[PDB]
Amino acid sequence: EESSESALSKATKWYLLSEIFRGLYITLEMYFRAPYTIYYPFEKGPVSPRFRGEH
Amino acid sequence: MSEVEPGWHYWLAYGTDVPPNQLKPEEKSVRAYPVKKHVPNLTYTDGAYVPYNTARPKCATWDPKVTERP
Ligand SMILES: CCCCCCCCCCCC(=O)OC[C@H](COP(=O)(O)OCC[N+](C)(C)C)OC(=O)CCCCCCCCCCC
Ligand SMILES: CCCCCCCCCCCC(=O)OC[C@H](COP(=O)(O)OCC[N+](C)(C)C)OC(=O)CCCCCCCCCCC
Repeated sequence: EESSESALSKATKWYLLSEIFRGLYITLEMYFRAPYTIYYPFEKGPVSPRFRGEH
Repeated sequence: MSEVEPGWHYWLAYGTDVPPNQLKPEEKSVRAYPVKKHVPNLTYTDGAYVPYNTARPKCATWDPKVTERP
């Protein structure tokens, strides 16, 4: 009896999957963003003078 | 990837902003030995590195000699 949202309002979100479509929309946003992939071995990741490799 | 010369391997990996062809004369390495063409990794070939011991055996056997008794 102390809910802030009405039963119809809570049912509309529940039946129409309000947060599911919100999650789908965020995932679609990344589809139109630049990826992070680099093309090894044609490109190399960052290195520092302190890096330890072959002796 | 091993075909990249060690001079340009560091530049490709964003280790510096000065390419080896733009190096100052004092920043270059001084070699008293001659320089040959770059050799990549030689695995899966007949030129693969073969390890071996660089030290001689720690004991030497006696060279036998015969002396006749009087
Ligand atoms: C038209 C057919 C395609 C879309 C069908 C589904 C749409 C959502 C249905 C339920 C909405 C609802 O329940 O709305 C309510 C909710 C949340 O609002 P609240 O919490 O009440 O906000 C608080 C009160 N305010 C309003 C004053 C601030 O809204 C949503 O999360 C909307 C989702 C929008 C992003 C996804 C839209 C595109 C989906 C991907 C492409 C197919
Ligand atoms: C009259 C209009 C009819 C509408 C027809 C559609 C109804 C859909 C189902 C609504 C009920 C519901 O999703 O329920 C959620 C159920 C059961 O949840 P529960 O255990 O009851 O807890 C919730 C109830 N609370 C809050 C009172 C405790 O589980 C799920 O999370 C199911 C997730 C399915 C996700 C599939 C989405 C795939 C993508 C679709 C978009 C392209």
